[PDB]
Amino acid sequence: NFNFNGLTGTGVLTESNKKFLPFQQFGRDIADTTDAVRDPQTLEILDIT
Amino acid sequence: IDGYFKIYSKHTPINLVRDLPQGFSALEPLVDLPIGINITRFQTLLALH
Repeated sequence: NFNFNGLTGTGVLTESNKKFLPFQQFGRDIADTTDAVRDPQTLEILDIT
Repeated sequence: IDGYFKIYSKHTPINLVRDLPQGFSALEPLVDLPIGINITRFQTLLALH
């Protein structure tokens, strides 16, 4: 049950190959639902599920 | 606006004498900066010798 920089959500955090633009914060999906996130303390692209 | 004045950029080849082609130009945000203060107007800058 995760909170990232105030973003809260509950999911399965995994490694992911999708590549953000640097300034970006949340990845999303067709449903606007949160999909991918970036770990602030070390930048890495985490999926959700 | 919303405290973020964001800059975008691109670099493209053009063979035409002056004006622009029919192609699409995608501009990524360079930096999203806390600016806050509004600007009434502007002018460009130059390099002469």
